Formats: sequence, structure tokens, C-alpha cells
Amino acid sequence: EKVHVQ
Amino acid sequence: KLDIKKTFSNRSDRVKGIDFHPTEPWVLTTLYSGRVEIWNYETQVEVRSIQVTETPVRAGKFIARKNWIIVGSDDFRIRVFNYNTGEKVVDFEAHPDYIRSIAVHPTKPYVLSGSDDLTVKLWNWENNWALEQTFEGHEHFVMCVAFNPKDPSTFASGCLDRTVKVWSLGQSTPNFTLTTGQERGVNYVDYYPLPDKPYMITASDDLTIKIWDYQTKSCVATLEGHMSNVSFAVFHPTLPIIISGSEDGTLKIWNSSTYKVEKTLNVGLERSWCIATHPTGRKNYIASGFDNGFTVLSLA
Repeated sequence: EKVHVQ
Repeated sequence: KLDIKKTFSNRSDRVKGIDFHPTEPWVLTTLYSGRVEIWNYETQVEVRSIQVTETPVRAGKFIARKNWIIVGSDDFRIRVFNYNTGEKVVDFEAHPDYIRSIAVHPTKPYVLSGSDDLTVKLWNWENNWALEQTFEGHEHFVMCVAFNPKDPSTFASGCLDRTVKVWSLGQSTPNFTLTTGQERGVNYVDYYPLPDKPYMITASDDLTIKIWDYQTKSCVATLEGHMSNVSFAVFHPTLPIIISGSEDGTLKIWNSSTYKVEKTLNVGLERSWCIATHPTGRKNYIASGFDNGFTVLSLA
């Protein structure tokens, strides 16, 4: 669910 | 004339934050691995490096006037280190979620942090790093914070909620909210630093970069050409160009008058995440952080 994890 | 020379590039783990020191020939990099590095890019020797945490450090800036670096990481913490001694000056939980961006006021002792907790927080290092204000209103992760260099009583936040909000330090609601029409959100916001245009610039996962007049709220131009998420776009402080970088692995340089691409660089470090321009245009230095390291370039 968290986006931009990278 | 554009004459791009590589002054120093080195490989490392993914670099998420990057910044230039204003008076020493140093670049700070903050890595996904929890490590931070300060390199002298002229001698190509490390001045200091620290394993700050085991989580990603997405944000890092010099605070030159206090001889500090300030960093923020996915463990929710802001840490400050003296770069001459290595002393950890402060270490506190800033948000209950990831820190995406840190900005520091050009004269006043203020730091802003933008977070996945939907807020921007203002910290004052002359008041024991007290939380002096929380700016609430955004509805998704706050990806980028930037003071207006021409009026640093105001700052901008760029958000995955597809807006930029511009705020005044005294005040709890935005002076205005910019609806960007960048429907995959805003990853980055920057101000044009010179007094002849009231411009800001936004970068998005929707592959576009947009220029805004902050007085009228109009979109002046849309810059298209990146083939994956645009991580950042900035006005060069001195040269009439815009510099962007993307998960497509490229840096692009655009003419800031015609808004057409001038040069596309694949520096060979895979995806691009972050950017810094030298605070006073020394040798027209820029630096960018990527999946596989960083590069410092002289634009001419």
C-alpha cells in the first residue's frame, strides 16, 4: 500500500 | 556554451538525497542503505561517512553555518551530525512515518520536514529543535519541501495528492493550493531563484514537468519527454536551463525559454532520484544521485 518505497 | 564535464562519479548503494557544501568542494550523499557519505569531489577522497541507521535515508542537507549535516530516514527520525567532529548533535523522532524531504531556511534557524504522515513540520534549532508548527492540509505523502529563496517566510510542499501548497510561517492554512493536473501526484517542487519571474516547477509520475506562475497560478509550460517517473526538476540558479532526472535513467537539460530539451544524458547509473546545484554556481556544478551511485558534473 505504501507507494515510492524504493 | 554547454560543455558538460564529469568532475567526479563514484558507485555506491542507491542515493536518495544529495547536497553541495557552499564553501568546501564537498557533496553529501544519503543512501537507501542507511549510510551517508561526504565526498571531496575535487580530491576524490571521502571526508566523512556514517552508518546512520539501517533504513533508507531519503533526505540530507548541509547546514554550513553550524558545521552540520541534517538527515532524515524511514525510521521516522531526524539526526544532525557535526561534520568536523562526527558528533551526533540531536536525534529525534520527527513524524510517525517516512521522511521524504528536508529544507533549511537560508538565514533563520528553521528546518522543514515533509512526511508520509501528510504533514510538514517546522523545527527550530535555537529552541532545542522544538516543533514550532505543523502544516496540515495535504491528503497524501508530502514528497518535497522548498523555501522560496526570494521570500523564505513562505515555502512550497509538493504532494502525491496532486497539489502544491504554498504556506506562510505564521499561518495554519495555505496561502494557496495549486491544482497541478499531474494526476499521479507531485514528487518535487522548486522555485526559480531569480527576481525576473515568479516561477515554480513540478515533477510527476505522470511523466510531465510543469512550470507555474505563482502569482496567477497559471501553467506556463509543460515539458514532456521522460519515459518513467520524473524524480525531480529544478531551475539552474545561474544558467538559463532546467535540469530534470527520471526513473528512466536519464538526466535532461531543457532550455528555460523555449522549454525544449537541449541534452539528454544517460550517465550509466540506472534510475535517477535526486539533484543538487552548487549554492553559488561554482564551476556550474550539479550533482545527481542514482540507483548505483552519484555523479558531479561541471556544465561548463
